Amino acid sequence: SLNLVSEQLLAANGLKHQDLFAILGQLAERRLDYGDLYFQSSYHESWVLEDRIIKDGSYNIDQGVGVRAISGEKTGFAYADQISLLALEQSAQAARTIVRDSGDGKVQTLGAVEHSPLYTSVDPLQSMSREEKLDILRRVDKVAREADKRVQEVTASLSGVYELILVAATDGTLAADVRPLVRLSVSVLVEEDGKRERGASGGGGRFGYEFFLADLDGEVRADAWAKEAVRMALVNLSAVAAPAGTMPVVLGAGWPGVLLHEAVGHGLEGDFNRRGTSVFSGQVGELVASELCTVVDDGTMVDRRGSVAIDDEGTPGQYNVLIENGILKGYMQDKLNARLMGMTPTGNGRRESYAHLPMPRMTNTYMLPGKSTPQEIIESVEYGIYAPNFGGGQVDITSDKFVFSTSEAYLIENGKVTKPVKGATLIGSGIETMQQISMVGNDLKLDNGVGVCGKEGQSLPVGVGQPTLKVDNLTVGGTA
Amino acid sequence: ISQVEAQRKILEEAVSTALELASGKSDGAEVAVSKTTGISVSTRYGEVENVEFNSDGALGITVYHQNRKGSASSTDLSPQAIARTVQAALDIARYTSPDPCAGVADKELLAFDAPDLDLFHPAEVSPDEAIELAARAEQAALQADKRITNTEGGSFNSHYGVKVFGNSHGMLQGYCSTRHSLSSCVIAEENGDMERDYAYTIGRAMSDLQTPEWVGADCARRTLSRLSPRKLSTMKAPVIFANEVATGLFGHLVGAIAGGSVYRKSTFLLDSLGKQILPDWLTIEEHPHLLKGLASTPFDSEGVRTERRDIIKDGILTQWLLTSYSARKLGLKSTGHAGGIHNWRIAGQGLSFEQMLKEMGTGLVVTELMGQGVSAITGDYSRGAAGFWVENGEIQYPVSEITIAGNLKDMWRNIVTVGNDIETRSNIQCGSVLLPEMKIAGQ
Ligand code: NA
Ligand code: NA
Ligand SMILES: [Zn+2]
Repeated sequence: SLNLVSEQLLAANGLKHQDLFAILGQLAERRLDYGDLYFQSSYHESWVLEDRIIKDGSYNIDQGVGVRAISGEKTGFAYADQISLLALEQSAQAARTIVRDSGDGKVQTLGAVEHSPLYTSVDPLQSMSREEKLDILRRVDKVAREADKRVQEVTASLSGVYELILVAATDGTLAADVRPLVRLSVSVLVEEDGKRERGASGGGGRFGYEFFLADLDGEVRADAWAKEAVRMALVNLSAVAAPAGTMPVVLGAGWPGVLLHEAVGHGLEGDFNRRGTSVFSGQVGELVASELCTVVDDGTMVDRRGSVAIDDEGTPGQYNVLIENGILKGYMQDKLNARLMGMTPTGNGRRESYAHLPMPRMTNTYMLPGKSTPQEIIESVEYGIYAPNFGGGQVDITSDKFVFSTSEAYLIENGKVTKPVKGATLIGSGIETMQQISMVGNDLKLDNGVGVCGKEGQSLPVGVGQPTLKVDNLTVGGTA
Repeated sequence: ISQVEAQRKILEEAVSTALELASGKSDGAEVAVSKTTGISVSTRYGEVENVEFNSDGALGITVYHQNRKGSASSTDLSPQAIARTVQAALDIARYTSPDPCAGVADKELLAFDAPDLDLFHPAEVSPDEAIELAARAEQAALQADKRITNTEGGSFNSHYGVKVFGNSHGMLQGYCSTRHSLSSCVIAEENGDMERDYAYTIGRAMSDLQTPEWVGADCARRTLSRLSPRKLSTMKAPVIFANEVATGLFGHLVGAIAGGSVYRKSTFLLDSLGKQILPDWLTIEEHPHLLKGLASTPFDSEGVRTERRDIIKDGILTQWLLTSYSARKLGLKSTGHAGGIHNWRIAGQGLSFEQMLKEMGTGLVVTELMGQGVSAITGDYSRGAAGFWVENGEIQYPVSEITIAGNLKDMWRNIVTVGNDIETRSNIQCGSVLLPEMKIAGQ
């Protein structure tokens, strides 16, 4: 990857290795712990089907360089939407003004090392023909409409990104990545006797569009997802008022792992903990979850949306155990916060683009499976909720309050799943909720490739996952 | 002033170049460009933390041929990059399907001679000057009370922008704007419970901002008020949406009356045009041409003129919020809402916040909401809340880890009053709002 990316980002823009030396040298005129240059080019395409036709398409291009100068707690940062020597010089000269004092100028020699490949370098935009891409959307439309007569509207979209990145730093880091990302989304509207509801499905990952035509449990994946959006819509159409108050909640496997993303994930990002602003600050070695819970953030999963072959600081993705048998083991880091905490980078230094600062961020966050069957978990509840699907969530990491909102949910009555109920926001304290996890299923899965995480205005692709699990007490925001 | 006039010339030329390149190969085209420049700084314990120099540029084009559309964008505005962008959009439009509602906005609706709304009030603020404002705000918060034990810092932002829009009916208009803001956010602790809150000031001119010391005082006040909350028991009670969240309560209306939602039948207000959906005394005024307004605009994102309208008049829904495409789907004309709404104003009904507490007597004041939890198609509402419990017309204690639930149709229709404590830093500006009952889920 490095030679191929270097040819596209550096050589093609009149830059050599020695220009990297010169610019890093300009930063190192000042008293800095670290400086870096981050180069990026990306290409985004989208296609949208609605009203049985190919309604829209887009093609979006960006490129640029971002330059950081860091001293202790401090960062100076400037960037440009072009890759050139002048853009690098102007950005370095602005960023380094963070400190006036002279430095010793002693940078480490630039030197790349190998990392495990986690996804193809084949451009997904060019690897499939335009009509074959549009046939995916046409097939989703046909299947969804054929699934039930009550289907009145279908919106199906395909998105693809191809991104090249290169990072060079004063600590000697020299690293590159080639990042594909595709997503298929489906939304359907159903109507019956004047009542309307919506349902959605989709997913993707770091590969080409052929994934959407591959097999999923004996059917074509795009077809299965088309049928899932309809099924979801019809459940919602039948749903009755959700109960209100504190009760047992059984969460399904996969995307309900939003629980972990909100309840512990953000709270374990090293920036909050270095500052002391997270409820988890200073709690390494303490019981922060039930003894049944092992939570990992894993940047190493081949082909997954949330994975990072390198992070945006050039650190290869890692399997990081955050909580082990309920005990807090550590935090997700970037280079800045790791230095200030006396810790090491973990492969969690991520930025939305060259025009944004990296910070500690999640990759794929999930709970390891346990011994219970999903059926045993459901049978243990006399009255509660079963929630196999969610929309999003949110967390206050200081007060340790989080929310997440159901997208498919049911009553459990006498150990059996019964009536579908309307969307409800669930709320709890993160630590207290994790300590209430009394059963952990043997059925781990991750989401289909749909996660978007927002922190400080920067949106990133992430994964979540878990087996089926039981939270003994959780507050359900129903009306009934 | 000269940097921005240099940019404005370049941007106008980029629009004209893109339109000319498109004109021979398309029946219509729309081009939008922008450039935003400025600084963003932060402080930690009164010392500089981050200094970020911002410079963002953008060109987007949409072309139409045989009622087929295609779009492309680039942050590179070189002639060769513009040519590639135009070609990319034209190539897409060869493969999309004909859609008769798609196209350049109607010529008769375009702001060919757009009004000057006085949005541009530049300041030469140096990074060191910016750091001092942020530090002053943060320090004022930190020194307020000994329970303030940590910080998320002070922040100052100052930016100027230029936007130009043109299309194939011959519109080419642009305008400049500025925005400055100052904030701080601190953490307080009591008996092992931490809470965080923030305060801010925002305006188009620096001389419209509150002082740093005001921001810090407000930050500390808000943060300390959060300490030692209770989790309420599950109940039905009246609810006041404090001004800062009441604006968002009316904000849910935007999605519900958007033309895109209406023509797709994906809104719970589909059959409500001309019906009384709010109290008969409540009017929502839209004021797109307010001088210096935070959401004032001389034209929408399709170049369509923006107009003074009463969206709700005496409780009655008077119109949808339409764009060119959704208007055409409904057999109507655009109302100038491409890119959203442009300053909503809802007058108070005479009561202060204190008087609203007394009127309510016993109930919940919500000051912060969390999560999504609002169904566009049904109006069902379920959000996480923090705020205060009120009894005897007096705040008793903060509350958190609760939800509030209902349905927007009922919530809006049965509003009791709206206060004179108007939130003035937002697009939608109103006071606090009293609802007679919601379901509070807790213990
Ligand atoms: Na490896
Ligand atoms: Na033409
Ligand atoms: Zn997140």
